[PDB]
Amino acid sequence: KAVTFYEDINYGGASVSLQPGNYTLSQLNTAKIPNDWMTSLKVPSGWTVDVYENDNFTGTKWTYTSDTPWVGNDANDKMTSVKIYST
Ligand SMILES: [Ca+2]
Ligand SMILES: [Ca+2]
Repeated sequence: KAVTFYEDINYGGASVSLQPGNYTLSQLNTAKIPNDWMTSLKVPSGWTVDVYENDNFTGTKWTYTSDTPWVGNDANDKMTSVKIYST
């Protein structure tokens, strides 16, 4: 299992899956995830996803613990860095 980030609302468009870890903007890009692009994501039960508005896990932080068809108006297309936990 893994966290899957999607380009469009309700899990539409391009997608990219990631294992637990702390990913910076550069690392997201390498994994084929553009900046200000994430709109929805699926999260395994028991996992936690901290999406940060700025690089290096700073700026506003939005947390998700279950499938999310829409991250929210403020959080939409703002993920620049992200921490993923299997806890
Ligand atoms: Ca988008
Ligand atoms: Ca941003």
